[PDB]
Amino acid sequence: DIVLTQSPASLAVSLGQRATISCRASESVDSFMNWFQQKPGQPPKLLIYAISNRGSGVPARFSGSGSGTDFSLNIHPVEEDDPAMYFCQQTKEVPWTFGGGTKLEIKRADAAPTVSIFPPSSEQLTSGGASVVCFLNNFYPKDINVKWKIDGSERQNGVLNSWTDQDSKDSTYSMSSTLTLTKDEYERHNSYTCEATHKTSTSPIVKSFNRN
Amino acid sequence: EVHLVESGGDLVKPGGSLKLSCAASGFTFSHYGMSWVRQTPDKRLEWVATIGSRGTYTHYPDSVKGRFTISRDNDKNALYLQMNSLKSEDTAMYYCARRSEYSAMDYWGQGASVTVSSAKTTPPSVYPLAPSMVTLGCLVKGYFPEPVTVTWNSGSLSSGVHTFPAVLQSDLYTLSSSVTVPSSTWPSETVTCNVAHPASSTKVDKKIVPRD
Repeated sequence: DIVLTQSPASLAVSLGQRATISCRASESVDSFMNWFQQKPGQPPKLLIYAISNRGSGVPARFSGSGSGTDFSLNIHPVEEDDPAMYFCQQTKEVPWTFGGGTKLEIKRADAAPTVSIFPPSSEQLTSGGASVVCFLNNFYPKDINVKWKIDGSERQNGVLNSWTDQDSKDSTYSMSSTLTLTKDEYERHNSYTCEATHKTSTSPIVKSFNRN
Repeated sequence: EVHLVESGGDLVKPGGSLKLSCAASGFTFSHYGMSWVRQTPDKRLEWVATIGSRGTYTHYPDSVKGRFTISRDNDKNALYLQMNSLKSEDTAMYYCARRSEYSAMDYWGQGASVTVSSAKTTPPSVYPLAPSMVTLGCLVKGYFPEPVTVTWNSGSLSSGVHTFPAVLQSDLYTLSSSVTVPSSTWPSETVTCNVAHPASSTKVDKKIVPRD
Protein backbone atom coordinates (compact mmCIF):
# COMPACT_ATOMS: atom_id res chain seq x y z
CA ASP A 1 0.00 0.00 0.00
CA ILE A 2 1.66 3.20 -1.23
CA VAL A 3 1.56 6.14 1.19
CA LEU A 4 1.33 9.81 0.21
CA THR A 5 2.49 12.65 2.43
CA GLN A 6 1.65 16.27 1.69
CA SER A 7 3.26 19.38 3.12
CA PRO A 8 2.60 21.76 4.47
CA ALA A 9 -0.69 21.00 6.26
CA SER A 10 -1.89 24.59 5.76
CA LEU A 11 -0.56 27.30 3.42
CA ALA A 12 -1.26 31.07 3.56
CA VAL A 13 -0.22 33.10 0.50
CA SER A 14 -0.77 36.71 -0.63
CA LEU A 15 -2.74 37.52 -3.77
CA GLY A 16 -0.59 37.21 -6.88
CA GLN A 17 2.12 35.07 -5.30
CA ARG A 18 3.09 31.50 -6.14
CA ALA A 19 1.52 28.57 -4.35
CA THR A 20 3.66 25.46 -3.84
CA ILE A 21 2.32 22.29 -2.26
CA SER A 22 4.33 19.13 -1.97
CA CYS A 23 3.54 15.43 -1.86
CA ARG A 24 5.98 12.57 -1.33
CA ALA A 25 5.28 8.98 -2.32
CA SER A 26 6.64 6.09 -0.26
CA GLU A 27 7.03 4.08 -3.48
CA SER A 28 7.48 4.45 -7.23
CA VAL A 29 4.55 5.68 -9.31
CA ASP A 30 5.48 4.72 -12.90
CA SER A 31 3.83 8.63 -13.73
CA PHE A 32 0.50 8.03 -11.97
CA MET A 33 0.29 11.21 -9.92
CA ASN A 34 -2.70 13.57 -9.87
CA TRP A 35 -3.86 16.58 -7.83
CA PHE A 36 -7.39 17.50 -6.79
CA GLN A 37 -8.91 20.77 -5.57
CA GLN A 38 -11.79 20.72 -3.10
CA LYS A 39 -13.70 23.83 -2.11
CA PRO A 40 -16.20 23.76 0.81
CA GLY A 41 -19.58 22.17 0.15
CA GLN A 42 -18.19 20.75 -3.07
CA PRO A 43 -16.79 17.37 -4.12
CA PRO A 44 -13.15 17.17 -5.13
CA LYS A 45 -12.32 18.40 -8.64
CA LEU A 46 -9.55 17.16 -10.93
CA LEU A 47 -6.76 19.71 -11.27
CA ILE A 48 -3.74 17.92 -12.73
CA TYR A 49 -3.26 14.36 -14.00
CA ALA A 50 -0.11 12.46 -14.98
CA ILE A 51 1.49 15.15 -12.79
CA SER A 52 1.67 17.77 -15.53
CA ASN A 53 -1.57 17.75 -17.51
CA ARG A 54 -4.19 20.26 -16.39
CA GLY A 55 -7.76 19.01 -16.31
CA SER A 56 -10.04 20.08 -19.15
CA GLY A 57 -11.37 23.38 -17.82
CA VAL A 58 -8.52 24.12 -15.43
CA PRO A 59 -6.93 27.58 -15.91
CA ALA A 60 -3.22 28.08 -16.73
CA ARG A 61 -2.80 29.43 -13.20
CA PHE A 62 -2.14 25.84 -12.13
CA SER A 63 0.64 23.42 -13.00
CA GLY A 64 2.37 20.44 -11.44
CA SER A 65 5.85 19.04 -11.76
CA GLY A 66 8.43 16.66 -10.38
CA SER A 67 9.11 12.97 -10.92
CA GLY A 68 10.22 9.88 -9.08
CA THR A 69 8.99 10.01 -5.52
CA ASP A 70 7.77 13.53 -4.81
CA PHE A 71 5.97 16.08 -6.95
CA SER A 72 4.35 19.44 -6.35
CA LEU A 73 1.48 21.67 -7.41
CA ASN A 74 2.11 25.27 -8.32
CA ILE A 75 -0.45 28.06 -8.53
CA HIS A 76 0.63 31.42 -9.89
CA PRO A 77 -0.88 33.92 -9.79
CA VAL A 78 -2.76 32.84 -6.67
CA GLU A 79 -6.24 34.38 -6.84
CA GLU A 80 -9.11 35.24 -4.45
CA ASP A 81 -10.94 32.11 -5.54
CA ASP A 82 -8.12 29.66 -4.67
CA PRO A 83 -8.43 29.03 -0.92
CA ALA A 84 -9.31 25.35 -0.59
CA MET A 85 -8.23 21.81 0.21
CA TYR A 86 -5.68 20.30 -2.16
CA PHE A 87 -4.89 16.58 -2.34
CA CYS A 88 -2.49 14.48 -4.34
CA GLN A 89 -3.46 10.99 -5.47
CA GLN A 90 -1.72 7.82 -6.54
CA THR A 91 -3.31 5.56 -9.14
CA LYS A 92 -0.24 3.52 -10.14
CA GLU A 93 -1.74 0.54 -8.34
CA VAL A 94 -4.53 -0.73 -6.11
CA PRO A 95 -5.50 0.31 -3.62
CA TRP A 96 -5.49 3.87 -4.92
CA THR A 97 -4.54 6.38 -2.26
CA PHE A 98 -4.79 10.07 -1.42
CA GLY A 99 -2.53 12.55 0.35
CA GLY A 100 -3.75 13.80 3.73
CA GLY A 101 -4.86 17.06 2.18
CA THR A 102 -3.55 20.59 2.50
CA LYS A 103 -5.54 23.75 3.17
CA LEU A 104 -4.72 26.87 1.15
CA GLU A 105 -5.66 30.20 2.78
CA ILE A 106 -5.30 33.60 1.11
CA LYS A 107 -3.68 36.44 3.05
CA ARG A 108 -5.29 39.89 3.21
CA ALA A 109 -5.41 43.00 5.35
CA ASP A 110 -6.83 42.79 8.85
CA ALA A 111 -10.58 43.33 9.05
CA ALA A 112 -12.69 43.93 12.14
CA PRO A 113 -15.74 41.73 12.61
CA THR A 114 -19.22 43.18 12.28
CA VAL A 115 -20.74 41.96 15.55
CA SER A 116 -24.44 41.25 16.19
CA ILE A 117 -25.96 39.93 19.46
CA PHE A 118 -29.39 38.30 19.62
CA PRO A 119 -31.60 37.65 22.65
CA PRO A 120 -33.43 34.32 23.04
CA SER A 121 -36.63 34.34 20.98
CA SER A 122 -39.91 34.17 22.91
CA GLU A 123 -40.57 30.74 21.41
CA GLN A 124 -37.49 29.20 22.98
CA LEU A 125 -38.29 30.88 26.30
CA THR A 126 -41.74 29.30 26.34
CA SER A 127 -40.12 25.89 26.16
CA GLY A 128 -37.78 26.51 29.06
CA GLY A 129 -34.65 27.17 27.02
CA ALA A 130 -32.54 30.27 26.41
CA SER A 131 -29.90 30.60 23.73
CA VAL A 132 -28.16 33.94 23.24
CA VAL A 133 -26.53 34.24 19.83
CA CYS A 134 -23.67 36.37 18.64
CA PHE A 135 -22.27 36.65 15.10
CA LEU A 136 -18.84 37.96 14.21
CA ASN A 137 -18.90 38.39 10.43
CA ASN A 138 -16.29 39.18 7.83
CA PHE A 139 -13.14 39.48 9.89
CA TYR A 140 -9.43 38.65 9.43
CA PRO A 141 -7.20 36.97 10.51
CA LYS A 142 -9.20 33.90 11.52
CA ASP A 143 -7.90 33.62 15.06
CA ILE A 144 -10.15 35.68 17.33
CA ASN A 145 -11.55 35.13 20.85
CA VAL A 146 -15.13 35.56 22.02
CA LYS A 147 -16.04 36.22 25.62
CA TRP A 148 -19.54 36.22 27.08
CA LYS A 149 -20.50 38.21 30.16
CA ILE A 150 -23.71 38.03 32.17
CA ASP A 151 -24.45 40.96 34.48
CA GLY A 152 -20.79 41.87 34.05
CA SER A 153 -19.42 38.44 34.96
CA GLU A 154 -17.75 36.14 32.43
CA ARG A 155 -19.59 32.94 31.54
CA GLN A 156 -17.66 29.84 30.49
CA ASN A 157 -20.22 27.02 30.25
CA GLY A 158 -22.78 26.50 27.51
CA VAL A 159 -20.77 28.15 24.75
CA LEU A 160 -20.60 26.68 21.23
CA ASN A 161 -18.47 28.38 18.59
CA SER A 162 -18.36 27.79 14.83
CA TRP A 163 -16.18 29.29 12.09
CA THR A 164 -16.98 29.39 8.38
CA ASP A 165 -14.36 28.57 5.75
CA GLN A 166 -12.62 31.59 4.23
CA ASP A 167 -14.80 33.75 1.97
CA SER A 168 -13.96 33.36 -1.72
CA LYS A 169 -14.77 37.01 -2.53
CA ASP A 170 -13.31 39.22 0.20
CA SER A 171 -11.17 36.49 1.75
CA THR A 172 -12.60 37.02 5.25
CA TYR A 173 -13.87 34.66 7.95
CA SER A 174 -17.11 34.63 9.94
CA MET A 175 -17.96 33.06 13.24
CA SER A 176 -20.89 32.11 15.44
CA SER A 177 -20.92 31.92 19.24
CA THR A 178 -23.92 30.59 21.14
CA LEU A 179 -24.44 30.83 24.88
CA THR A 180 -27.17 28.39 25.85
CA LEU A 181 -28.75 28.81 29.26
CA THR A 182 -31.97 27.69 30.92
CA LYS A 183 -34.95 30.06 30.86
CA ASP A 184 -34.64 30.31 34.65
CA GLU A 185 -30.96 31.32 34.51
CA TYR A 186 -31.78 33.83 31.80
CA GLU A 187 -34.57 35.38 33.89
CA ARG A 188 -32.18 35.87 36.80
CA HIS A 189 -29.83 38.23 35.00
CA ASN A 190 -30.35 41.35 32.93
CA SER A 191 -27.23 42.27 30.95
CA TYR A 192 -25.69 40.02 28.30
CA THR A 193 -22.51 40.85 26.43
CA CYS A 194 -20.58 39.37 23.54
CA GLU A 195 -16.92 40.42 23.31
CA ALA A 196 -14.58 39.91 20.39
CA THR A 197 -10.88 40.26 21.23
CA HIS A 198 -8.44 39.84 18.35
CA LYS A 199 -4.73 40.57 17.95
CA THR A 200 -4.94 43.18 15.17
CA SER A 201 -6.45 45.37 17.89
CA THR A 202 -6.24 44.16 21.50
CA SER A 203 -9.10 46.62 22.08
CA PRO A 204 -12.34 44.56 22.11
CA ILE A 205 -15.45 45.14 20.03
CA VAL A 206 -18.51 44.64 22.22
CA LYS A 207 -22.22 44.14 21.78
CA SER A 208 -24.86 43.59 24.42
CA PHE A 209 -28.51 43.90 25.36
CA ASN A 210 -30.59 44.12 28.54
CA ARG A 211 -33.35 41.58 29.16
CA ASN A 212 -35.64 44.40 30.25
CA GLU B 1 -21.67 18.54 -19.67
CA VAL B 2 -20.84 15.42 -17.66
CA HIS B 3 -23.14 15.03 -14.68
CA LEU B 4 -23.29 12.58 -11.84
CA VAL B 5 -26.19 12.91 -9.42
CA GLU B 6 -26.20 10.81 -6.26
CA SER B 7 -29.03 9.83 -3.93
CA GLY B 8 -29.77 7.28 -1.21
CA GLY B 9 -27.76 8.79 1.65
CA ASP B 10 -29.03 8.31 5.21
CA LEU B 11 -28.63 7.21 8.85
CA VAL B 12 -28.48 3.43 9.31
CA LYS B 13 -27.97 1.20 12.32
CA PRO B 14 -24.63 -0.60 12.68
CA GLY B 15 -24.89 -3.90 10.83
CA GLY B 16 -27.63 -2.53 8.62
CA SER B 17 -27.35 -2.11 4.87
CA LEU B 18 -27.76 0.83 2.47
CA LYS B 19 -27.93 1.23 -1.31
CA LEU B 20 -26.46 4.37 -2.90
CA SER B 21 -27.18 5.32 -6.50
CA CYS B 22 -25.45 7.65 -8.97
CA ALA B 23 -27.20 8.74 -12.20
CA ALA B 24 -24.86 9.52 -15.12
CA SER B 25 -25.65 11.99 -17.90
CA GLY B 26 -23.64 13.64 -20.64
CA PHE B 27 -21.42 10.84 -21.95
CA THR B 28 -21.38 7.20 -23.05
CA PHE B 29 -21.64 5.54 -19.66
CA SER B 30 -20.59 2.11 -20.98
CA HIS B 31 -17.35 3.58 -22.33
CA TYR B 32 -16.01 4.55 -18.92
CA GLY B 33 -15.05 2.74 -15.73
CA MET B 34 -16.47 4.15 -12.47
CA SER B 35 -15.52 4.49 -8.81
CA TRP B 36 -16.81 5.41 -5.36
CA VAL B 37 -14.66 7.41 -2.95
CA ARG B 38 -15.55 8.36 0.61
CA GLN B 39 -14.49 11.25 2.81
CA THR B 40 -14.56 10.71 6.56
CA PRO B 41 -15.31 13.54 8.99
CA ASP B 42 -11.54 13.95 9.35
CA LYS B 43 -11.78 15.30 5.79
CA ARG B 44 -9.53 12.50 4.47
CA LEU B 45 -10.31 10.89 1.11
CA GLU B 46 -10.54 7.13 0.84
CA TRP B 47 -11.02 5.09 -2.32
CA VAL B 48 -13.86 2.59 -1.87
CA ALA B 49 -14.38 0.75 -5.16
CA THR B 50 -14.26 0.75 -8.95
CA ILE B 51 -15.82 -1.17 -11.81
CA GLY B 52 -14.79 -1.65 -15.42
CA SER B 53 -16.76 0.09 -18.15
CA ARG B 54 -18.19 -3.24 -19.27
CA GLY B 55 -18.37 -4.41 -15.68
CA THR B 56 -16.13 -7.38 -16.40
CA TYR B 57 -14.17 -6.56 -13.25
CA THR B 58 -14.37 -4.82 -9.88
CA HIS B 59 -12.02 -4.49 -6.92
CA TYR B 60 -12.01 -2.97 -3.43
CA PRO B 61 -9.66 -2.00 -0.58
CA ASP B 62 -9.37 -4.34 2.43
CA SER B 63 -11.46 -1.98 4.59
CA VAL B 64 -14.66 -2.84 2.72
CA LYS B 65 -13.81 -5.98 0.76
CA GLY B 66 -16.63 -8.47 1.31
CA ARG B 67 -19.10 -5.91 2.69
CA PHE B 68 -19.50 -3.43 -0.19
CA THR B 69 -20.52 -4.23 -3.79
CA ILE B 70 -20.27 -2.01 -6.88
CA SER B 71 -22.80 -2.41 -9.65
CA ARG B 72 -23.82 -0.52 -12.75
CA ASP B 73 -26.68 -0.63 -15.21
CA ASN B 74 -25.46 0.75 -18.52
CA ASP B 75 -29.01 0.39 -19.81
CA LYS B 76 -30.21 2.96 -17.26
CA ASN B 77 -26.91 4.82 -16.98
CA ALA B 78 -26.66 4.22 -13.24
CA LEU B 79 -23.86 3.27 -10.84
CA TYR B 80 -24.60 1.61 -7.52
CA LEU B 81 -22.93 0.89 -4.20
CA GLN B 82 -24.50 -1.69 -1.86
CA MET B 83 -23.13 -1.48 1.65
CA ASN B 84 -23.84 -4.32 4.09
CA SER B 85 -22.59 -5.03 7.59
CA LEU B 86 -22.13 -1.28 8.11
CA LYS B 87 -19.95 0.07 10.93
CA SER B 88 -19.72 3.43 12.74
CA GLU B 89 -16.40 3.68 10.93
CA ASP B 90 -18.30 3.81 7.59
CA THR B 91 -19.98 7.13 8.31
CA ALA B 92 -18.77 9.54 5.64
CA MET B 93 -19.65 11.57 2.59
CA TYR B 94 -19.68 9.20 -0.41
CA TYR B 95 -18.85 10.32 -3.96
CA CYS B 96 -19.04 8.56 -7.31
CA ALA B 97 -16.48 9.46 -9.95
CA ARG B 98 -15.78 8.74 -13.61
CA ARG B 99 -12.45 7.32 -14.74
CA SER B 100 -10.98 8.81 -17.92
CA GLU B 101 -8.96 7.75 -20.95
CA TYR B 102 -3.88 7.20 -18.94
CA SER B 103 -6.85 7.17 -16.55
CA ALA B 104 -7.97 9.60 -13.84
CA MET B 105 -11.08 10.60 -11.81
CA ASP B 106 -12.14 13.66 -13.78
CA TYR B 107 -15.80 13.85 -12.78
CA TRP B 108 -17.43 13.46 -9.37
CA GLY B 109 -20.93 13.26 -7.97
CA GLN B 110 -22.28 15.80 -5.50
CA GLY B 111 -21.83 13.29 -2.68
CA ALA B 112 -24.23 11.33 -0.51
CA SER B 113 -24.14 11.55 3.25
CA VAL B 114 -24.09 8.31 5.23
CA THR B 115 -24.25 8.19 9.02
CA VAL B 116 -23.95 4.89 10.88
CA SER B 117 -25.23 5.33 14.45
CA SER B 118 -27.70 3.94 16.95
CA ALA B 119 -29.03 7.44 17.60
CA LYS B 120 -32.49 7.99 16.10
CA THR B 121 -33.72 10.83 13.90
CA THR B 122 -34.45 14.09 15.69
CA PRO B 123 -36.07 16.99 13.80
CA PRO B 124 -34.79 20.48 14.55
CA SER B 125 -36.26 23.35 16.56
CA VAL B 126 -36.06 26.55 14.53
CA TYR B 127 -36.00 29.85 16.33
CA PRO B 128 -35.96 33.26 14.64
CA LEU B 129 -33.14 35.63 15.55
CA ALA B 130 -34.34 39.24 15.69
CA PRO B 131 -32.12 42.12 16.89
CA SER B 132 -26.88 51.32 7.29
CA MET B 133 -27.55 47.57 7.15
CA VAL B 134 -29.09 44.91 9.35
CA THR B 135 -28.25 41.33 10.25
CA LEU B 136 -30.93 38.79 11.02
CA GLY B 137 -30.58 35.08 11.66
CA CYS B 138 -31.96 31.65 12.31
CA LEU B 139 -31.10 29.16 15.01
CA VAL B 140 -31.44 25.52 13.97
CA LYS B 141 -31.11 23.59 17.24
CA GLY B 142 -31.05 19.98 18.42
CA TYR B 143 -31.28 17.85 15.31
CA PHE B 144 -30.09 14.52 13.96
CA PRO B 145 -28.63 13.44 11.74
CA GLU B 146 -26.81 15.87 9.48
CA PRO B 147 -27.45 17.60 7.31
CA VAL B 148 -29.89 20.45 7.06
CA THR B 149 -30.03 23.14 4.40
CA VAL B 150 -31.03 26.71 5.07
CA THR B 151 -32.48 29.24 2.67
CA TRP B 152 -33.61 32.83 3.12
CA ASN B 153 -36.82 33.92 1.42
CA SER B 154 -37.08 30.68 -0.57
CA GLY B 155 -33.65 31.32 -2.05
CA SER B 156 -34.33 34.87 -3.18
CA LEU B 157 -31.90 36.20 -0.59
CA SER B 158 -28.71 34.56 -1.77
CA SER B 159 -26.02 37.12 -0.95
CA GLY B 160 -24.97 38.46 2.44
CA VAL B 161 -25.64 35.01 3.85
CA HIS B 162 -23.47 33.03 6.28
CA THR B 163 -24.45 29.50 7.24
CA PHE B 164 -22.21 28.06 9.92
CA PRO B 165 -21.03 24.43 10.06
CA ALA B 166 -23.10 22.33 12.45
CA VAL B 167 -21.62 21.58 15.85
CA LEU B 168 -22.38 18.62 18.06
CA GLN B 169 -24.08 19.62 21.31
CA SER B 170 -24.70 16.47 23.35
CA ASP B 171 -25.41 13.89 20.64
CA LEU B 172 -27.36 16.59 18.78
CA TYR B 173 -26.39 19.09 16.09
CA THR B 174 -27.02 22.79 16.03
CA LEU B 175 -26.12 25.47 13.57
CA SER B 176 -27.30 28.96 12.78
CA SER B 177 -27.46 31.13 9.69
CA SER B 178 -27.20 34.88 9.26
CA VAL B 179 -28.31 37.20 6.52
CA THR B 180 -27.38 40.87 6.18
CA VAL B 181 -29.67 43.31 4.40
CA PRO B 182 -30.08 47.06 3.90
CA SER B 183 -32.23 48.80 6.50
CA SER B 184 -34.56 49.59 3.62
CA THR B 185 -35.52 45.91 3.43
CA TRP B 186 -36.16 44.98 7.05
CA PRO B 187 -38.43 45.34 8.90
CA SER B 188 -40.26 47.05 6.02
CA GLU B 189 -40.58 43.73 4.19
CA THR B 190 -40.91 40.24 5.69
CA VAL B 191 -37.84 38.03 5.98
CA THR B 192 -38.12 34.28 6.52
CA CYS B 193 -35.51 31.52 6.59
CA ASN B 194 -36.33 28.07 5.22
CA VAL B 195 -35.01 25.08 7.14
CA ALA B 196 -35.12 21.54 5.79
CA HIS B 197 -34.10 18.31 7.53
CA PRO B 198 -34.62 15.46 5.00
CA ALA B 199 -33.88 12.70 7.54
CA SER B 200 -37.04 13.73 9.43
CA SER B 201 -38.93 15.04 6.39
CA THR B 202 -39.04 18.28 8.38
CA LYS B 203 -39.65 21.56 6.55
CA VAL B 204 -40.26 24.85 8.33
CA ASP B 205 -40.39 28.54 7.55
CA LYS B 206 -39.70 30.96 10.37
CA LYS B 207 -40.43 34.67 9.92
CA ILE B 208 -38.08 37.23 11.43
CA VAL B 209 -40.36 39.56 13.34
CA PRO B 210 -39.11 42.42 15.52
CA ARG B 211 -39.80 42.23 19.26
CA ASP B 212 -42.20 44.59 21.09
